[PDB]
Amino acid sequence: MRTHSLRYFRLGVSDPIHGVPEFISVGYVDSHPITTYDSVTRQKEPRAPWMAENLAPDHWERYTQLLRGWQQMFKVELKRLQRHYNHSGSHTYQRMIGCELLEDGSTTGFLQYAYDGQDFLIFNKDTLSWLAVDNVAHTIKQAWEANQHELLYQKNWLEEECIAWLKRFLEYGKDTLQRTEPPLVRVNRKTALFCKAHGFYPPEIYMTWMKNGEEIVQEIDYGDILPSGDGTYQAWASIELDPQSSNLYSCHVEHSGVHMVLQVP
Amino acid sequence: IQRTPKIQVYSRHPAENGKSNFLNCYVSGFHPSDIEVDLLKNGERIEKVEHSDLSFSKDWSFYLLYYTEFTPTEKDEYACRVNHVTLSQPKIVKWDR
Amino acid sequence: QNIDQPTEMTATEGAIVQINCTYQTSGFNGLFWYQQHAGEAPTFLSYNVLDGLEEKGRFSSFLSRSKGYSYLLLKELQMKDSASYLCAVKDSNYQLIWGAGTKLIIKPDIQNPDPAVYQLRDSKSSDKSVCLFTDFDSQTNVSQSKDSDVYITDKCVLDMRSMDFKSNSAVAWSNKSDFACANAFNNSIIPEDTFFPSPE
Amino acid sequence: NAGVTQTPKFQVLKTGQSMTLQCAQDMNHNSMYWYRQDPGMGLRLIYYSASEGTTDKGEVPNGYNVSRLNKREFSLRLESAAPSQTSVYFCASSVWTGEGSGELFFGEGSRLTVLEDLKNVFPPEVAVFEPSEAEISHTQKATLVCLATGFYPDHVELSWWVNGKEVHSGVCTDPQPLKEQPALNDSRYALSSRLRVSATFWQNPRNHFRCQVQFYGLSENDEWTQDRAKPVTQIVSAEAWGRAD
Ligand code: NA
Repeated sequence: MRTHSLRYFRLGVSDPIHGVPEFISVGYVDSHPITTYDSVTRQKEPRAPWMAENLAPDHWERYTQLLRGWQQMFKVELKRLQRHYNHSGSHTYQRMIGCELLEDGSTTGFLQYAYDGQDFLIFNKDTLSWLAVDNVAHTIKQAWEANQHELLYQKNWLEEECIAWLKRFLEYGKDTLQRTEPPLVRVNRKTALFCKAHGFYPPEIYMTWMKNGEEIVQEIDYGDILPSGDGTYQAWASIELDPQSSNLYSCHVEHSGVHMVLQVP
Repeated sequence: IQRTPKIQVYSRHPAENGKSNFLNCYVSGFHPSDIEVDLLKNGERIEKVEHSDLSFSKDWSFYLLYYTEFTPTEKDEYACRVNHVTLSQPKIVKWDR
Repeated sequence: QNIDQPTEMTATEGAIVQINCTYQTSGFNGLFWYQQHAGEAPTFLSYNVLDGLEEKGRFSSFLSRSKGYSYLLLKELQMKDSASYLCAVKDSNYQLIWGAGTKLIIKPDIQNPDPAVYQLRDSKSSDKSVCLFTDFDSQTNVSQSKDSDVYITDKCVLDMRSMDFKSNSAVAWSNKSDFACANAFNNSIIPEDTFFPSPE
Repeated sequence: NAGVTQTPKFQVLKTGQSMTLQCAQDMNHNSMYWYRQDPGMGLRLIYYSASEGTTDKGEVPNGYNVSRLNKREFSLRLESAAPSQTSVYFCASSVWTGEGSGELFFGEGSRLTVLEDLKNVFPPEVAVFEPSEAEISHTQKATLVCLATGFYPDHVELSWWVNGKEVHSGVCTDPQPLKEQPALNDSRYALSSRLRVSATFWQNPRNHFRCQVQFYGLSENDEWTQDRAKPVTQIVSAEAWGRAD
């Protein structure tokens, strides 16, 4: 396969508004929401059909209960953080955890927490220790590091249990996740050269411009990879054209094992 | 830190006048998650607008895709109107074809 | 899901014993050992999640996830370690699956065996006579009675800490008029040098 | 620092009765459980409560139900008691569910026994038997013995009481009861016990030994129609005095 990843995100808000939840949790295979839960519905529900079709209600019943507990754990941690920061008002607590299974079989794992959208605590599954970005986070580091067993716990889950899930989820959405739709690439004038690409999945694509065989990475203006809405993405990458001297420009596009070159005349 | 939204208005396919298409407004990189997005048709808010659920980013920002099914014409001017705590008044980004 | 540990294990005081726990599970999130004395509540012993060996005092727990198997190791056995040791595995969805337990049974080190069968004074408020097999070495086993109106209990280990002293003992009673101490434990294999004191 | 407190320690029940067991934890935990322990089986969850505000079924929930009264209290109810529901039931508590190394703190236990009739319940017959003279001569110490016999169910706590204060040193009480009729499915049990003192301690005529047995049986509500005395909860002692000669 290509490089796949599994992620769970948790979001907590201190004093939300009327409609806003206080707790949200979403899971992602690669770039696909697969599971969702919030403090309103109070239910973990699938977000990909191929998730619903292969995970039985037992699975969703068990994890509904677990997030309810986690929702309250996440509120408790937030209250604690915000008291140590001496912060009034509404504030944001974020958690992300997951793993990647690279093409050559090697794997990675990560776990980190955020406060008001900044880094707070970044786990190191190899030295088995937390990294604190300040002294509120230093306090939580020593509390968590004192319970050596819960660190060995997170290591095993990141390196074996996260990956074990990811493999299972890949077979569940094999048709979705392992398909390859190559991109349609053109060139347009706007005086700049625009190399536009659309209609492709997976969303990992490199698009550069080259002058006569040498790249110009500081002169390239890169576009962002945007969702189209039908399952595919589209991106672009421009360069400014020299009015005083001609030049052999050539757009290059790498994607899912195939590299293409568009020479402009 | 409050990160202000990045808005981008684009079409699902290369738009040829007359042919049905989809207008996309993809808001991303913002924090906190409170946000109100509207698609405009010549200055008025479109009725039936669909959108994805709030998504998360590795860098702790959020992103949303608001879309609508339409048929692009030469007369019509489309845009996206985003409000946020990081903006004094709604921001407008017109669809530049 | 399935966990297996052996039903009971017998070892000798001051020795070493190894309690195995194999398991096949849907995922794996950690292994626990629980101690439960007879009649009492289980308490937490150990927790293993990565491979290798974990010492905690004179107890040690080990784990090989690859072979899917943990063992509990007790060094320099004492009598107070005679309990059940339950093994527990946390599966992929964090469900504890419990094995049946292992009844650990310690033989005390009897220094000076003095096996005898004494007749105990009758109680004016009961119609039973009562024999007491006592002070035998831990290598002796006490057999269930074969007659339906005689009752033999299984041996029991007694410690008078005021004299640092340990002894084994079984008790046999009956109200049948044929019953005697000389004949109470014949269904059992008793030491040759057992002391039978002359009756009155 | 009480830990996990569950009640009752013992109960006898007639087929079809209602029954509610109590459990509290003073440890400010969030996850509470109800297990049942049976011979030959590993512990089995009945119901659980991951957090104050949720509950869910476990492995064997049929014929039970629960209610998370608050953050400290988690109660088990038996709608229509049944002979298959005879077991020991443990309450348990942990700080969180889903945490991988979070262990379980257990309560004392509840020993429940659902019976068909109640006409099989029996208190114990206690009796103390004094040391052998042969023994004291040969070992210079003294072993008394206490036989609690003919009781049903196995709801008994035997304790020695020399000179009025309880004692545990030199005691050995059987860890499991003896069925008096090994064939019968509903046999009565017999429990033996030893106290072994020094020969000098026994030969003081002013030392007084008492073997007491606490039995858990019926309460005032339990209808009784038999000829013999109704077998309520009771304590049934027997004593013995030091013999100098
Ligand atoms: Na039920």
